[PDB]
Amino acid sequence: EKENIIGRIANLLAVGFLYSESPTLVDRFANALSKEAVTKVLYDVQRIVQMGIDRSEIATTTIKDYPAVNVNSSGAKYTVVGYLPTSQDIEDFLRMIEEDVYYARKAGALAMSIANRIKLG
Amino acid sequence: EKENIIGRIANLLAVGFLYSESPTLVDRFANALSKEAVTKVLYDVQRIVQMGIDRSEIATTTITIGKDYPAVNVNSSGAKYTVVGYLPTSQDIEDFLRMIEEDVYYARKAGALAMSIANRIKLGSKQSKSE
Amino acid sequence: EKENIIGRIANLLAVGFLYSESPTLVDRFANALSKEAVTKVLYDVQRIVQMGIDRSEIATTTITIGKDYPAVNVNSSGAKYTVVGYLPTSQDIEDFLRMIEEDVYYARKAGALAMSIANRIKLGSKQSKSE
Amino acid sequence: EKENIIGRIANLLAVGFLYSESPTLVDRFANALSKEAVTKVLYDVQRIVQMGIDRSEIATTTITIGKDYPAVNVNSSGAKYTVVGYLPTSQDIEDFLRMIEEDVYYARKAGALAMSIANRIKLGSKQSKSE
Amino acid sequence: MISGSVRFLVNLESLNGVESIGNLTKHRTAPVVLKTSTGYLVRYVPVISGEALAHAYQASLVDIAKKEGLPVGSLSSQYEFIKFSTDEALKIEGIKEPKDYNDARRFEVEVMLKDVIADVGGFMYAGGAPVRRTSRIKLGYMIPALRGDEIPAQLEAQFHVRFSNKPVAIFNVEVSSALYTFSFELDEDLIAVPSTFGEKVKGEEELERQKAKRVKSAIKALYSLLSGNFGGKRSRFLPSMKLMSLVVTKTDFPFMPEPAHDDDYIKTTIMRLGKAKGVLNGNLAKAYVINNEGIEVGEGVTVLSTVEDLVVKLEE
Amino acid sequence: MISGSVRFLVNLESLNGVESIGNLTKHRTAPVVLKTSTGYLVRYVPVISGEALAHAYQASLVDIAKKEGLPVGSLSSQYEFIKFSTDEALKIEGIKEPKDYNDARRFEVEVMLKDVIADVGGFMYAGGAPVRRTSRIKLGYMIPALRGDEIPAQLEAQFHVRFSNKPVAIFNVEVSSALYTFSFELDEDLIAVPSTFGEKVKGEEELERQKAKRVKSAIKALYSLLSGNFGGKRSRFLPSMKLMSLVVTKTDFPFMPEPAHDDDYIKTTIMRLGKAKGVLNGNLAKAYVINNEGIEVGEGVTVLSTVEDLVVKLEE
Amino acid sequence: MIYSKVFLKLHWGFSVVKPLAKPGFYLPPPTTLIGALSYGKFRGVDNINLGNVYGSPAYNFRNIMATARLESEGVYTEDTGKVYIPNGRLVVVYVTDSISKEELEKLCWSITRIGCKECLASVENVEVGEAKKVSGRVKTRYYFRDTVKVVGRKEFLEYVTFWEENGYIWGKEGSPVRYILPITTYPLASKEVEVEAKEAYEVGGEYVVFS
Repeated sequence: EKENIIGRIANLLAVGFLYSESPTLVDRFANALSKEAVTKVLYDVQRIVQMGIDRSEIATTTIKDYPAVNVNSSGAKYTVVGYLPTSQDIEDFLRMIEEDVYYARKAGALAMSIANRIKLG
Repeated sequence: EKENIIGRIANLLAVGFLYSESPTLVDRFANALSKEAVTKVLYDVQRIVQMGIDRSEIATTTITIGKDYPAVNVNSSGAKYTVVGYLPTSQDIEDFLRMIEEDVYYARKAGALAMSIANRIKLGSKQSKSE
Repeated sequence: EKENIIGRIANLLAVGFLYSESPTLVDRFANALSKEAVTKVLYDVQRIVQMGIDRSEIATTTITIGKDYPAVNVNSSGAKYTVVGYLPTSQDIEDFLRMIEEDVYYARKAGALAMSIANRIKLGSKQSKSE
Repeated sequence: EKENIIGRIANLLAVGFLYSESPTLVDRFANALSKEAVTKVLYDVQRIVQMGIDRSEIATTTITIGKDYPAVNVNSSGAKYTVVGYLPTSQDIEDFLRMIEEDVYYARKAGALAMSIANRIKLGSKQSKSE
Repeated sequence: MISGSVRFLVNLESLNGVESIGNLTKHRTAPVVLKTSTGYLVRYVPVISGEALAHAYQASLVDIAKKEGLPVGSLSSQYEFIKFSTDEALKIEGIKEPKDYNDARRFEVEVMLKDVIADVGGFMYAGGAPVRRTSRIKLGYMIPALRGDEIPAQLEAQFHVRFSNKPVAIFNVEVSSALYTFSFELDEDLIAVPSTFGEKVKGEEELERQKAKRVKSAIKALYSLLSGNFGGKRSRFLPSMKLMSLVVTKTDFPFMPEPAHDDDYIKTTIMRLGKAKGVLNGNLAKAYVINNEGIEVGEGVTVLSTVEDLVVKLEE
Repeated sequence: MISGSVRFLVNLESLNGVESIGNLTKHRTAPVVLKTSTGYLVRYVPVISGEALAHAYQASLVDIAKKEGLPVGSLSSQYEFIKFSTDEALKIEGIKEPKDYNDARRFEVEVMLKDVIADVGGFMYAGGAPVRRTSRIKLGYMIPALRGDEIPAQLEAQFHVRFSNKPVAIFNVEVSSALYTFSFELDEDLIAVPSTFGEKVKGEEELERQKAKRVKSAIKALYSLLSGNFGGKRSRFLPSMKLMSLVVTKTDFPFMPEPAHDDDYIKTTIMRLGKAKGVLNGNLAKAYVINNEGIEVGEGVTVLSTVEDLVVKLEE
Repeated sequence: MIYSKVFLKLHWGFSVVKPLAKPGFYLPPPTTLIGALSYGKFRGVDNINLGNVYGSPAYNFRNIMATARLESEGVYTEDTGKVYIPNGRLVVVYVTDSISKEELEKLCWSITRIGCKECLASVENVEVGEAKKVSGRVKTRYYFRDTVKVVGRKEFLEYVTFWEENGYIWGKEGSPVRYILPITTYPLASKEVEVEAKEAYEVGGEYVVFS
């Protein structure tokens, strides 16, 4: 499930990047050397996603039907396939980071791959 | 009885989270390293629940899941949620605070349960809206 | 003895809160950053308790919880509350003010305890009315 | 010596309050913002104590609490009260007025102590009547 | 010998910027395992290597030597401590390369006379007739104090921008803080002394004449290091160092005080000094201590005030 | 050299910012390790980068140099300090890139004749033949005094709105207050002197003809930093500064006075200077002190009333 | 036969680069231990004529047995292989039959670095005694030769290579010899292993196997 947690964190980072049009949080996450830097990005990306939810510019959907997240940014429409992390996924991911900050780099690499594929399409 | 107390505290945290739409109190509870942090969250979540009670947006009910189970209905931002179980008594809060004075681990256990309840309810509510 | 003083100050704040139905004095006490704010609340809460004593709505009693414990009965707006413990002495107020002159942290500790006492009593009173 | 003076002024205020059954002079003393208000209360409370002395309703005594402590017996409305400690001297009043001319805070300190003495004595007297 | 252990407190710096990726300059870090009741935790902690300290020390030594009058090489007059490693340096300086093993001592004496830094610093010449000379001063990595169950060392990133009037500009810098500690050794009993076996060769008389000045300069050069004049990026990131604890031991035999990690290392090193003197038939053994954090010392110690007095007493 | 340490008292200030979140503008912050009576705590505190101070100083220098009659570059006249980093700056300025190592020196002279800023503050040129030049003035972050266990500093947010008649406009700004300190260095014996080793080249005579004027202007440029002109957001958040304590040292040998973190950093630095003069074989050493908070100083020191007198005496 | 035990307090950690990309070694080799022992007597000379060529001022001690082990957990880094273990503790055992007890005792108090210049290491205590030789099953922590058989579970056997004494001379490469280490790859640690030693010396509660 460690890979499922990392994949859900990567989906959150990709949604935040596509909505904000900024790589800065993904760069900070992939370069993190401490639990402080990782936790700060996990808050800031969720705060960006919260604004998109309140504006109805970020919504959960289905697209067999797969769970997805629709993102509207600057008149562009993006769809990220997968679930967003739960509170338990964030807590278990922070425990994985307290053991090895490598998992932040792995999630950042996956998030950038998701965002790049969607931007290319 | 310790597990029943923890489960009732987890129901209170889940109701407060679903009503406020904020994980901040559950985050504070699950990261607590002192009785001060736990007690502050227990007040703040009950204060949120008190506002929902006064607005009639939080109410106790029974639901058939074929026997009737105690539940709490929560209305937030036009969403309707139902948490199955009882809210803690004053004695449950006091006995839980005594458990925390022995081991702050019980706050992490209650926080993990509360987040599980809230996540399952939010997932089910989003699926019904998509259908 | 420091914990006993803090506990007796917390009982005074809880009695004043339950009698006045206002959290304002406990909020001021727990947010205090100076001895001035703490001392002002200690006067104002005792002034509220003095009115309840003169009206015979606040009285000391003993309650069996099988030994007798000291308690304070509070009647407010037709609700009856019982706080278990002693009220502070003049020496407890003076020793507590000396503790505050060293570290205002003790006002936050007393405020957190007072709110816990009041919340547990209010929860129990609402549950008995619902039954 | 400043604390001893304040304590003796607090004993005078407590004796005057218990004898008159009126908090008005202690309220005026604790709310004083000028030397005028403090000095007026110091006269008026001593004038009340003087009447109690002339009626033999206020008397100095010793009480064993196993050593003898100085005390003041007060008889009011068929109630008997005992305040432990000395009444202020003329020099204590003069030194206290000099402290007030520097900082009116000392009137609030003496008022808070006086009300604590009176409250503890009134609580004990009501409890013995209930038993 | 003169050995020492010192404990520093640096607040905000970037003194060793290993590597650079993207628009970011990275500090240097090392792993440390911290034991906890639950288990063990791997943490990454800033470290300053010893090569930068060696470079700073040698630069100070050159600046002092050129002011006293002792010889200084050509390439070393410019702050480029290549030292006589390859044929090009010898050709530039004008020293005949050693012929065979027997001539090794002659070439060593010649080089040692031509350049002070090759004496104290040491050198290695590659070729069919290799020559070696180990440095007379040794330093070790700077690591923060692993004391208790906390590591008082933080390391953040910072954002900076270059302004322009025709935008068409961003960089990041890692800034750290910690309580640093380091230990040093300096054997003054081998300065100005050839380091090979063989018959004596002409010129050693000059070395004996200049020994006193060379040793005095070598000892004076440590004032810079103990004063905090090392590292890089000192132009726009001037640090704020301060001295907390220092133990300096002078003896007649190998010795090295305890690392300044534990909160009580002065007492332990004093006891070990006593034992070492007892077991090695030592004659001279003195220790000086600077204590500003109020830790346990013991008895049988000289209490100074600053590094200036320490250097004066070392000279005397 | 001229070294110094200074202490400021700043209220309701916002002079440095970083990336913003939402409608919130942030103040720069950094970690610090503070030693308290209980141990070694880690805190987060508002800090002001040194490059803001460097930019203010270089702008003041440009102003003074233009007003006095010394050469100034093309781009730098518009307050854009790219100096001569990239090729476009050279093309605008009209200078030829170096060919190989042997020609590098010539480059440094020409660039050093066309712009006083490239002289005092140094420059870099990445390319085939790098030409480095370290700055002649060095500065560091501005951290509040770490005296005691209670850091005097506070950071809060404030709420502002934009009026409109047809709503369809709310922002938050971070404001601070603190007791700041910082230290600076400026070596005036390397101004107008080529810093690269090579043969003589024409024009050095002209460089030597203006040395007095360049040094005098560089000294005058410090009045800006010592008066309190730097930072940003000064249009609507004009801070209220005030100078409390200042120590300045003029010497002939390396020196670095005490960081202004302790109530007694004047007496200690004066004594350290007194002993350092003797230990280092120095010839000149003077210390100037400005004292406004009435702290202990010592005896045998010069006390100045304002910064104007200090600058005058430094120039004389 | 006589034996000595040392208790070294490392400052930050040792470093040894493999012969023939600059990876390091988990534990110091035997040659480094012998050289560190010899340093005490030859403090001040870096070249002695062996009669044919100058190889090192340590060829004299080429017939002394030695081993070592760790008493904590260390982290191996490649950033030039290093083994960070600040404030740790190393336990080295010397087995010899050449010099008298006083000589070895005084030498053991004269070690101040293992590896390169930066690898400063204090000495905390030393012990000296006699050794009894046996050939029965024993339990050991100090590393041994590759030729030694194993009886316990094959769990923490790391295969490394070392060089014979012939490498003390320049312009030459020592012969490669396989060796086995009872170590955990990550984090670094020391674990006991059972062995059917043919020649093991008891050195005061710990058994050391040499063949």
